[PDB]
Amino acid sequence: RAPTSVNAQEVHRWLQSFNWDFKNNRTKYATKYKMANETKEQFKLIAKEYARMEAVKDERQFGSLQDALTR
Amino acid sequence: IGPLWKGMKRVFSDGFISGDAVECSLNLQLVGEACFTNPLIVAVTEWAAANGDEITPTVFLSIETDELRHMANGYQTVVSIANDPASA
Amino acid sequence: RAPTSVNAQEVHRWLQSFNWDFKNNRTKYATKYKMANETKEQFKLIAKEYARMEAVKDERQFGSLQDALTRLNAGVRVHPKWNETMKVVSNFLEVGEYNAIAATGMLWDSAQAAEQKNGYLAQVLDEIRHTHQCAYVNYYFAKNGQDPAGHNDARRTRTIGPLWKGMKRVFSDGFISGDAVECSLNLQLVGEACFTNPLIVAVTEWAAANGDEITPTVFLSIETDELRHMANGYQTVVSIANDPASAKYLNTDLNNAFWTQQKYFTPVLGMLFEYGSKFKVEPWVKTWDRWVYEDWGGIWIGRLGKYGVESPRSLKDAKQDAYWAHHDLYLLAYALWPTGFFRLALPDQEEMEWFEANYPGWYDHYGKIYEEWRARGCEDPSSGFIPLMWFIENNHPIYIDRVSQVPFCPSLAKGASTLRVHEYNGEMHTFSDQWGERMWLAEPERYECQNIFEQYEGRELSEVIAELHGLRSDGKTLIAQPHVRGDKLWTLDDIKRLNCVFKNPVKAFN
Amino acid sequence: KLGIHSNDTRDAWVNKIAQLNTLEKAAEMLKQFRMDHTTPFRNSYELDNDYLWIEAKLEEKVAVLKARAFNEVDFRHKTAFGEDAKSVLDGTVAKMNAAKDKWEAEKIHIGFRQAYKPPIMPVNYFLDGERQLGTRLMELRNLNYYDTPLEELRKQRGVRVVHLQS
Amino acid sequence: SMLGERRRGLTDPEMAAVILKALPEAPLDGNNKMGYFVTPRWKRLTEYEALTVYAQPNADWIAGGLDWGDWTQKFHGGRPSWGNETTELRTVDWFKHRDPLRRWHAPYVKDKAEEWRYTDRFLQGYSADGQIRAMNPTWRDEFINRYWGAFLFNEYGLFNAHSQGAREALSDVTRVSLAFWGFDKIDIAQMIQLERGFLAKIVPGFDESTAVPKAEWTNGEVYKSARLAVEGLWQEVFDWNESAFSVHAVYDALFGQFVRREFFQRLAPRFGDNLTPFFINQAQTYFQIAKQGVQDLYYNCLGDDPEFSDYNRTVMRNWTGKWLEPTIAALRDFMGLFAKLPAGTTDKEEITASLYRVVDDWIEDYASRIDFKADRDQIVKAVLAGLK
Amino acid sequence: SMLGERRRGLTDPEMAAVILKALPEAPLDGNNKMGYFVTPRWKRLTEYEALTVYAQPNADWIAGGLDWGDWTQKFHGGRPSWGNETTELRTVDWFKHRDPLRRWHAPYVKDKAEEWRYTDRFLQGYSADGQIRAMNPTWRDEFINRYWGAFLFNEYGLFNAHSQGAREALSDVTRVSLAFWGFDKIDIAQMIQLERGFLAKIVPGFDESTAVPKAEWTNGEVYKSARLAVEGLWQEVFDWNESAFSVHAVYDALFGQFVRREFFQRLAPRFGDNLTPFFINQAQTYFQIAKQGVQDLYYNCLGDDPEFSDYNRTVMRNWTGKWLEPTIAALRDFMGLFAKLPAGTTDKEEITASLYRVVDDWIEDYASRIDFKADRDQIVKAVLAGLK
Ligand SMILES: [Ca+2]
Ligand SMILES: [Ca+2]
Ligand SMILES: [Ca+2]
Ligand SMILES: [Fe+3]
Ligand SMILES: [Fe+3]
Ligand SMILES: [Fe+3]
Repeated sequence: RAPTSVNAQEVHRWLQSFNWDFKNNRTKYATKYKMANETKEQFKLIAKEYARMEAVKDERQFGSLQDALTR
Repeated sequence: IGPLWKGMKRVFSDGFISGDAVECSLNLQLVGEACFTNPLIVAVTEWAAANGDEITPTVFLSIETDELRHMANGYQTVVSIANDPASA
Repeated sequence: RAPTSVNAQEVHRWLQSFNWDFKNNRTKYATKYKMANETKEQFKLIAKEYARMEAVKDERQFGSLQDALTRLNAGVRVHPKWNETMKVVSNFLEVGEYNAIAATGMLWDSAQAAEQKNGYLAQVLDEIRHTHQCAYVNYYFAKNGQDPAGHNDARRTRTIGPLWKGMKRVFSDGFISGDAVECSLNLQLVGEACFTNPLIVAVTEWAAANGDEITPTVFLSIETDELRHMANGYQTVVSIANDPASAKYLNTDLNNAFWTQQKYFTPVLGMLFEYGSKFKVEPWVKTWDRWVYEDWGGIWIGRLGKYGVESPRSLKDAKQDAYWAHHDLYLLAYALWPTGFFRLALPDQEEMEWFEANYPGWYDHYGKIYEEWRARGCEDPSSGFIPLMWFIENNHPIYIDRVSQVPFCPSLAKGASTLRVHEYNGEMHTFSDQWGERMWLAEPERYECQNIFEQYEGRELSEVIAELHGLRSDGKTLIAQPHVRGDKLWTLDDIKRLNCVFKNPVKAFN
Repeated sequence: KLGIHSNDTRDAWVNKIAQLNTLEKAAEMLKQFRMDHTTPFRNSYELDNDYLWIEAKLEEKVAVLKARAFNEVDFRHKTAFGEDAKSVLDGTVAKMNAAKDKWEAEKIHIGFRQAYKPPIMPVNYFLDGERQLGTRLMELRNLNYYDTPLEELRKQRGVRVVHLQS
Repeated sequence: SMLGERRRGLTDPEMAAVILKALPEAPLDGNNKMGYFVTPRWKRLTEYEALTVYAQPNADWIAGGLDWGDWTQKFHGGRPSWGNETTELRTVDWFKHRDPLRRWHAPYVKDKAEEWRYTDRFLQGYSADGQIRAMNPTWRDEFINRYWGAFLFNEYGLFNAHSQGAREALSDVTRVSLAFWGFDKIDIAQMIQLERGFLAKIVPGFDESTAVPKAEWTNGEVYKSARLAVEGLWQEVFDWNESAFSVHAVYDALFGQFVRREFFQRLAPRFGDNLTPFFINQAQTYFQIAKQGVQDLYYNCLGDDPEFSDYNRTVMRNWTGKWLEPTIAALRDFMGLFAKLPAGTTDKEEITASLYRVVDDWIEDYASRIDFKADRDQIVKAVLAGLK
Repeated sequence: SMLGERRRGLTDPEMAAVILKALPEAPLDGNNKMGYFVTPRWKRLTEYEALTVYAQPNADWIAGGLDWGDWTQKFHGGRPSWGNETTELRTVDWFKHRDPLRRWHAPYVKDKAEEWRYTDRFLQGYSADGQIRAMNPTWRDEFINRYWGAFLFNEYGLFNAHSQGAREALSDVTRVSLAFWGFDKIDIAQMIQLERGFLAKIVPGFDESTAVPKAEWTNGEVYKSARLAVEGLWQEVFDWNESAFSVHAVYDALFGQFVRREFFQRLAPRFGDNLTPFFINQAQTYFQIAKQGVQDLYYNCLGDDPEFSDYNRTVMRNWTGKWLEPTIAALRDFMGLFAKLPAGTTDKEEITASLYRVVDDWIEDYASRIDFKADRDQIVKAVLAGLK
């Protein structure tokens, strides 16, 4: 019964399998190129961890602005 | 009212969304962001500090922290089409 | 299905009913008072909402410190003298904040009304917050400032010096040792309402004036919590006002609390302000009169007049002794500079003018002495001179008040000079005033604090400093210094060569 | 070897304490120590700079021995000397409530601490006593606290006035 | 004015120039780490440790203190501001404890504030989604309003049991942990009332008054022995460690865990109640957070003390035996609540299995740590006698 | 160096002196309120509006625009960067929309960040408290891993349906709301996976791979019509408003609200599962959040447009009927899932009560708004016919 959890990476691990193939599963915009459907992204983020890392930046920023800088 | 605004819209509005998605990607991430915005944001904070502005550095430096990821998207856009014969 | 929720006041409405009756539902602490079972509180908070409002303040505070202030190099661009003052101001206040935690835990135990208990509880949490905030100032200045020594280890290096002992009297033991009501007076009715609330603000002023924007950021945040604590102290008097014992003991406990706090802060605060700064904000004398007399001693205390509360009977003597007290004390702190955890400086020419201007007769007494010490080479390591030596050569013994722990030199002081020496059951005791003397005579067992001369008797100065880690990271240079310049810092060897051996000044009496 | 935190005096007592191997011996030594070195009524001030620390080391030994000697019930309810803690508490409180003045009162409270401070008496009973005894002591002491002049108070306390300056 | 009258030394040209002129070429010491002398529990000194350890000005005569000499002002009679006499436990250093969650004030209120806002969002989405429709009326008006309601007084009493420790704890790290353990208890009691108040808003006729839950607690049978135990832990215990240890390592670990997890959390869902489980999730997270701290203080630091390990275990075993009886009695009276449920809700086997889960977790997380010889079937059999 | 080499105009004596000397005695305009020309939706202008309204550089030829002229660069062919041609709906002003929660980026990530951290503490408490013990082995290994997991692809599909709107939205306020509706959807999909990953850590044999749950979604019978409906709303709709309206005010309001609430949430507890409900609470809090926005845009703004009220309602009534059928079909195929539930779990009476709750709510929140007279009985019966 040791405290346990799951991080963004452990979830993003299966993100690529989220999309499934079918009929009109294609871009709606004119283009001359074809982007590989197996392309990967460098940062393994999920909506919740993304929010957290940005909220932390916001804290500092708005904190400096509303407090010290205004003083 | 002014003429300088028109050109801004051309590079940072219409140049970002009107045309082949890949061309828009190049205008935005490959050139705009990688070549201009990334360095620009930092330069602005430098000129700002020299002129007494500590507000802009506080905000713009935080914006800067996010650019690394956008650089990747642009870089990944070219990698995504590098195999399609249309690329060359 | 209209989106709805519940707020703090909606839950607090029933908080008073949380407590129930049972035989042993009573305070575990000794007291002469009975707090009313139906006493209520001023603010309707619950744990969750308390946390939220404090968390909001923390974000602005830490955001300012970690971001803009750091980019501005605010930890460095402060006057050397003020960097030293904050080592003392922040660490000493830290202990007051810390003891206030235990103090309010004890008041919470005393209160029988759920609402009054809750008011105290919110303070217990606030005092933990304040301890951690004061700690952060030292932590920040140690990390980013011009001299980390003292900022980085005050919790152990403060034990070397005499100024620390008195601090524990008013802001440590005075807050938790005695009748819960007596403690509430020392902490809230007098401690905060009279000195802390105005002091915290005053500190941010002197700080800003000397280039310090770190302290204003943290202390202004601390200040936002004081209102609630003021109400706790006020509600303390209300809860015990309708009790027969109140009319019999309240004023006595208040007068003692008042003298206790004033005896230490009157000279120490004024000293840190005027002598621990470059740019002056206001003369301590006028700052004091406004705080102690006008604001507190008249307006704030007058309101509680309908509860039997009267103006302290020692108030008049406190005033007569205030004017010169801080000036008298700096002479001693500087003379004993090797026992500190901070760097001190002689008043500069511009400062002496300011002092003479605001305190006529300052030059003829203190000014000349400082000029003499400079000539003797008090700032230079190779001089082999420490101001203490001057007190010896001129037969000016320095005593320690057995009750307040405040050092005093009766033969030299311009303010009070009434030394009282008693012998009781094989021990000698030295007092500086008639109020503390009564305290000891009436309650001998409450005041047995050994002073630095008693503990250090027969010890060579450098040995005490070395044993108590009063050295910088090089293991040779002293933390304390007699000047605030960057070069020619005294080493332990410079002190050892002085071959200064402590002696208990009271042993001369037969 | 003379120091603040470590010195020959403290070393000598550590050795003395290491030789107290039975509860009764150790408990008696602790009580004797408190009579000789604590409170303003101590028999002497010779160990003023080290008694607080020495007393705690002595307490440590008495505690460890008591826990090994007493069964669970006695550890909770009896003093190191085998007295019923509740009886001692009620008895001392009774005397306190019968005290005629603040002078008799301070003797009772101070004496109680010297003789029964943990690990002699279980902490629950001792602090319950602190609560009750301290209340009465304060009530007697704070009544007309300023009426007696210093000249006369010095005489009541029984101090020897060595030097007076005005 | 736009610029104001107060000149600041950081930005004022003249003042800043004076300040910069007096500055040294470089820092007067390269050791820029506050608390560098503190022995780190983990790889490197933490912000938690630096800001907390040694804040308490103890002298060396209180194990681990760095100061010297007596206190400046003591209680009438002579009792010290803080002293060894306030607890039976002994140690080589009262400053060894470390909250495994490293909670100092800032992180503590940050997390609780997040939970407060999450809670507000939850209730708004719960009421807007009309989930109250699927909740069984009897369970809502009887078991949640009266019995879950009465339990608030249990948590409130445990909160108060911490008041003396707040005043007497012998070190900063222990004071802060104890304070947070206690504050989380009052929070839970207030969340129980918060739920009742929320129900009074979205359910016509639901009375949020505490009169009923309070009458149940003060005069009912189901919580009679629980109340007697709580009254004791709170007001008959003067030893700050006996209090904290007995509350968390005996009473709340057995009685509290049973009520919150094996009764309300286990049965609430069966009556269409997804509301109470939300608040119980919080209480359980708080319980598990406190457990880490309690284990570190009593087992890691005291029960395993290199000098007083044997002594401290003897004392804690004593306390466990002392408080296990009143705790069993509390669980025994609580068994009476099962007869109030609608037939078919649960049965003797489920109740027994749930009791064994609580007893087994207790033996593992607490009893075994001090070699207390607990007999699980004997404990369960004593409790089951309360089933009507 | 201690001072650094870079001089700052705010603190450098020389530079600051020059700056101070150039400042005016007072502000050159007393109107220090940014966005003062924006029409407040409430009493006073909010930070949300000031920072968002009119950020989009539309010219006056796009209802509401403040700029003039054509775009500077268009698509090959002449298609404008943004134009009235990307959606059937018309309005007097595309900037009228106002998110009732007034969410701009800052408040949005703050709330979600708190939930992320709350979630982490929850799982750490859940595990340490061993609450998994009361979890029915069948339910978790078959209904969560396969059917709950497969639903993630449903949310993931609705998420992607927002991509075109992210590009075509005709105003800032609508673009921000849209982006948040879709972002919350991907969050839900990722939370389904997270729960499965959590189970894998506390349940020895549990496999977190999406292999199983994916095969089901792709080649299954329960969600067959679901997937087909999703693929349509996403890759067959080229109108950003039809996509947002149909997805939120039709398909997810019916099928989604039933699958999430009336099935997994309504039954998870019955099998000793408080884990899945924890996350569904989020999906539902998120659903209720997006709903307030969807209502303000399509009803309060477009539906009640001073000039296109009738026209728009006609377009939405049309869209409703268009997707109401594919949705009802998605539900039918979902009915066949109950047959896989252990006999006795639920009867056709409940299944009917829940169905009506969803349909009724849908009518009170959406249908009645655009006057799309729908028959509750006919719908329920049409779906109920799926019960295999
Ligand atoms: Ca003599
Ligand atoms: Ca009974
Ligand atoms: Ca059965
Ligand atoms: Fe970018
Ligand atoms: Fe404070
Ligand atoms: Fe305060």
